[PDB]
Amino acid sequence: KNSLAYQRMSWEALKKSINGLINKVNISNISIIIQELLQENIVRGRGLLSRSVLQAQSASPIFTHVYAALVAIINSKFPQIGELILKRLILNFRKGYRRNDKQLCLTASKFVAHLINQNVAHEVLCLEMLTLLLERPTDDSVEVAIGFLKECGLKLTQVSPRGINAIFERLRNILHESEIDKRVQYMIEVMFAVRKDGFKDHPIILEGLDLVEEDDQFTHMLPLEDDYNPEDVLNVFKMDPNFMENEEKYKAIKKEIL
Amino acid sequence: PNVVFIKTEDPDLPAFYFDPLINPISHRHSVKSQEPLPDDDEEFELPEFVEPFLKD
Repeated sequence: KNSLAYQRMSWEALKKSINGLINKVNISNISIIIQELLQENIVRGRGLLSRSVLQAQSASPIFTHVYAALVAIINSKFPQIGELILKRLILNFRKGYRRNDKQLCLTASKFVAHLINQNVAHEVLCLEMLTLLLERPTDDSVEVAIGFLKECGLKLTQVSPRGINAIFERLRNILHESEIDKRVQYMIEVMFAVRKDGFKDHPIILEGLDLVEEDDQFTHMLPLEDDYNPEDVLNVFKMDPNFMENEEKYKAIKKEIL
Repeated sequence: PNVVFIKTEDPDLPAFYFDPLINPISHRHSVKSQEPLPDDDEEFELPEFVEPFLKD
């Protein structure tokens, strides 16, 4: 009926607008595109919003930073959405890894490293990722750890240098005491280069990717081997009997959060 | 020979401790080598008197 047709038109047009904004989010418009993704209720379709976020982090290895600053902007207020994004990236990383999918594992590790640098993903989960990649390091898994580290070596080494020491020692052992080739040799060499350079070629977050205050953010820890769930079925809409009440709630919350 | 003595900052961390100042070994080479390594599964055993020379 009229309420159902209104809900369907809302779902459709809002989803199209939110997808356009997620692919439109820039660095010179991170705050502006964040306020535009907020002006429409990003929480009504939080499943589909985090799905657009995951798509941005996956399909573009070069815009994972923008999706990351957006995830931080949206999680420092609503940690549940960025939390779903973290669960989805954990699912995608475990999928790429467990199924030997180089590209998907690499993209999901890109999103997770961007999260660990944006201070939305904890150090124990990054430790678990680096350890599972370096458990039986081959060219592929060691290089995956190397790509993760080329971006997230600042967060782990500045928050908990124990991670840096463990990473360096384990790398030295598994790449100097096992039948590893010039591939893993040069991956370890790139690792040592990034380390000794003091992480100047890749900071935690470039200008515009981390602007939230010290404790005014949200760093939730959902693990890799913990039985997380994607909860992305919400990317398909659903009828709402209380669309009016919940809509007033979301609109007033958007007013109180801007 | 230029002496390389690394002044510490705090008394907290252990004495022997890899310092950030030192350059990471990250020694890399070819498939490194294999040894005249006398593999086990033949025999060898330590008489349960001897130990790391002083582990107390």
